[PDB]
Amino acid sequence: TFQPLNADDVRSYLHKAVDFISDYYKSVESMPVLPNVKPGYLQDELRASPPTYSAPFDVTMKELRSSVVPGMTHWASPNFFAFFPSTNSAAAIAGDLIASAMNTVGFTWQASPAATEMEVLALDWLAQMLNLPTSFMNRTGEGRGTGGGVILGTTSEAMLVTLVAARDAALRRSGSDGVAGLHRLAVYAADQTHSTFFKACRLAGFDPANIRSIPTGAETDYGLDPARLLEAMQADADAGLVPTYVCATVGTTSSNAVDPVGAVADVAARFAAWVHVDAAYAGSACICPEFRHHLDGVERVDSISMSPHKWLMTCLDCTCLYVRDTHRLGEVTDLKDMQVGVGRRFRGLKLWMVMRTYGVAKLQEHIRSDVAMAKVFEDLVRGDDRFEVVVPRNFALVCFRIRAGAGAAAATEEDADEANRELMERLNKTGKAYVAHTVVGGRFVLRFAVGSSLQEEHHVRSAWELIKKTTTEMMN
Amino acid sequence: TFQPLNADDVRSYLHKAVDFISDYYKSVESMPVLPNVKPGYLQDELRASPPTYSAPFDVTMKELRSSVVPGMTHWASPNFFAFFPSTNSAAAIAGDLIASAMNTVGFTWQASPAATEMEVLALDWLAQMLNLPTSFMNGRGTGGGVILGTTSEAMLVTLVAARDAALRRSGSDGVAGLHRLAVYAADQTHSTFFKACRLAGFDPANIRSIPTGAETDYGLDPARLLEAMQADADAGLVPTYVCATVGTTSSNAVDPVGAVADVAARFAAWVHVDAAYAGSACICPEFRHHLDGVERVDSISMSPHKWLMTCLDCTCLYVRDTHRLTGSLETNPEYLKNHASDSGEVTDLKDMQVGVGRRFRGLKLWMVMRTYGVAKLQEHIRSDVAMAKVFEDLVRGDDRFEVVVPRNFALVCFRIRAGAGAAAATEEDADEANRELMERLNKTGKAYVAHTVVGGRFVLRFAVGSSLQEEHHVRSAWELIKKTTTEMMN
Ligand SMILES: *Cc1c(COP(=O)(O)O)cnc(C)c1O
Ligand SMILES: *Cc1c(COP(=O)(O)O)cnc(C)c1O
Ligand SMILES: *NCCc1c[nH]c2ccc(O)cc12
Ligand SMILES: [Ca+2]
Ligand SMILES: [Ca+2]
Ligand SMILES: [Ca+2]
Ligand SMILES: [Ca+2]
Repeated sequence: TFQPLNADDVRSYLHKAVDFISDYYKSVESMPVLPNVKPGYLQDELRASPPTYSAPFDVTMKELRSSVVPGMTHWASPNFFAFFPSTNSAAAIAGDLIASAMNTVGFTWQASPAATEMEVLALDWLAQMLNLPTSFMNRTGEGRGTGGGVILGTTSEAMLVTLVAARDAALRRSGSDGVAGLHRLAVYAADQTHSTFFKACRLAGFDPANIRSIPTGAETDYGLDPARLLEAMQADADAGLVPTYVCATVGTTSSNAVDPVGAVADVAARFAAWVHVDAAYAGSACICPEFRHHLDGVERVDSISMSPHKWLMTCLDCTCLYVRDTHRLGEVTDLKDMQVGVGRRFRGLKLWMVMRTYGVAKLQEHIRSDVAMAKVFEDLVRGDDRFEVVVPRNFALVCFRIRAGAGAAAATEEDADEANRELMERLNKTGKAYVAHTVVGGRFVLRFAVGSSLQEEHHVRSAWELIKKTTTEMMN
Repeated sequence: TFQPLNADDVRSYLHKAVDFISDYYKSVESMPVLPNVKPGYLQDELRASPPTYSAPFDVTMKELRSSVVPGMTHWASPNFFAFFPSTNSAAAIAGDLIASAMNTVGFTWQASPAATEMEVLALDWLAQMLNLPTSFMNGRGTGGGVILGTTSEAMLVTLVAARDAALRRSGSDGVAGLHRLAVYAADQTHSTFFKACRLAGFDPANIRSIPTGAETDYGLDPARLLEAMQADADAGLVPTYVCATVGTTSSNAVDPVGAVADVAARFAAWVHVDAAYAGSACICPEFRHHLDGVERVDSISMSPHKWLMTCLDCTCLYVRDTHRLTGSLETNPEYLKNHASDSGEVTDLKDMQVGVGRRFRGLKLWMVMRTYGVAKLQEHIRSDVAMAKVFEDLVRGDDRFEVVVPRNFALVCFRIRAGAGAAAATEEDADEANRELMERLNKTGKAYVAHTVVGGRFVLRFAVGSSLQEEHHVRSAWELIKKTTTEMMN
């Protein structure tokens, strides 16, 4: 007689969750962003073993409020300025809640036609917003495109499955007896490409000796130099190796550098190498015409991925992978075989609800107002000669630091490094900011990632005042 | 001025979503389990392009109700009898909703301490319910766990760790020796395991699918696995990894975990146990013998999103040595560095998976266990098994049918017997009578049944346990099977 989905529990448990969410957003700014807990704190709060008997849902919610929430890093805080913000929206949450309750597994079209078609629809809609060519689309207005997409869990998964497909294609182009020729395949990316990409290369079985990290410098604002890429790919070809795959990044994690997509595709075309564009974060911006030039040349790459669960108001997980001309690998399906796992949840519903409820114009203004807030912060930094902006700001991420010579406590470039680390730790201890760092050209650098969903312009200005106040009392 | 998380919208959108969920559960039994739509219907109804302007959320919900629901296969229906049911609960739905709204990204402990510490706690609690050997749990232990999205990812990361250890110790020159590694699983192993082998770079010629037969109830014969591994070693290949399944997808065969581990230990091969479905039953003492020998395997995975009332995605991976996983999966990018990670006192769970980012999936799993407790979880397993037993004994009492294999859990395999009537004189005729019984059951909309092949024969699966499903739904399904069968005969 125990019914886990009985009508009363479903309504009252979900109403309590909704109440908690409302209160959480209303009060999250009043909490320290970074929690003041040490490793292991939780097992000293909660029971060591699962309970034998049931408890009222109120007990569970009270432990969430008393023991979970205080040990969280509040990504949702308007004062979260770290990594890339996980932007979100009421429609996305609603869509993921409905997907959880229907709880379908879409491993074939027949296993739920609406879920498969909605994911294809969501992908084709976003592709239009990005102005991707018809070669990346499943359905068009009146017919079929020549491409396809799939909604993956992470950008890493997108890299893996396109690495695997390029790997198997190059193994057969080079007359390999199964994987016997795998030790001749080489792969390439700038040194600013995410480290998870080189990990994906090793997971796919590429040889560590043949995984190339191409050095970048400040003379290209740390974007990949196509001449350096050609030099490396030509040297491998002349040495008997097979250039198999190049990853170009639009909007690197560290400093938001941009690889020149068209020029990278031209260089790789000399060797028939697969080209994948990783635009996990900055891809979202490319739904706006003034950012779409960053994807010029996408029509000549093999695949492209971006993550709505960063900068397009869709909660995790939601990474969109697009593949050109899928014939090289009436029915309506996504690229189901280009995932790690056959059967996972219905991720397309929330992406569609975001697009259907808010529309293109509001998504575009969401991007533009984040960029404008980032420009406000950048111009404030540029107005204080104790600081420097270390690279041009391309999107909504600013990299800045206390420069050497800003005070006696920042006399050398190594003293500036420790001053910037000290500033970051002091900001985080206030609870009114979460700032994290990177290293750019050998220098310790603070990142400032604008765009947390509750964040407004006055939050960014207030963070800048706090940075100024903290720096000033550091220089005594 | 556009604020997607404003308080008014957050409250009313979610209240409309809850009202929809309430209606859905109350009405889903009355819908046909399988939809009646053609491929491509959706973009016809919604449009080919996204809208430029905004719309009230009520319109989004109306398009959900009018265009999406009529095209769904209703996994939540009490009359869904295919694959394995995706059991769910109010607590798991509530946990996932809360996790979606907080929307933290727990790649490191520091990125959100509670997200990682509750996942560890939830894994430890489940390990206790399963009575896993303490070597799988975590101050000198090396065992530990990770929640992943899928069994496929769990197979992938353990295959990669096994591969890297085999290449290292067998003197491979980089990956030049990768074509010498071999892996083994019974032919009843889920096809995603063979796909994960191909993803990791194993040679298709070296991926061994061991035949099984009725002699072992289609479980892996350990003598035949030893034969296959010894032959490969004698030929200069390196036996690298063995996958044992407890509760196979097709007929719920169970591999002998202890004996398989003992065979593979002659070659120092990695042993992984896939208990995706049936692992949840092992929280009950009368089923826990199916995991005997697990103390000698390297890894085991199981999915609460099948039979433990936790909505997708939720798959738990346990290993006896996390260092063998993090050795292959860890990264150390500068922008992620923090003092807690440097101290060695935490495991950043990005180092236990393919990706960097990850949802707070521990919350829903902890909420299920915390709210319902072990005894209710146990009774949930037992009462599904008793419903399957009811259906199995009903099949056994009708001479026109056979139960094709012994029933270990809550899946019954059964068949219109050969020689049951005129439309099933020969076995080739039975194969077509069963395909027509299946397709007719599905056309009524009061059932969804899908088939399998057991020993060359067309077999219907009857997978009991959809969360809304009660015993009278199973008895009524049997009555519908008899009725359709009699009409077929004349
Ligand atoms: C966020 C980020 C990633 C992280 O990838 P996941 O596997 O989805 O966590 C990869 N690439 C870039 C450019 C990123 O900004
Ligand atoms: C259902 C099933 C699977 C499916 O794995 P996923 O990748 O999570 O879809 C794997 N193994 C077994 C035994 C199963 O029954
Ligand atoms: N390199 C970490 C930044 C990151 C990684 N994975 C993510 C998912 C979502 C998000 O907002 C940031 C992020
Ligand atoms: Ca048409
Ligand atoms: Ca904003
Ligand atoms: Ca470490
Ligand atoms: Ca039940």
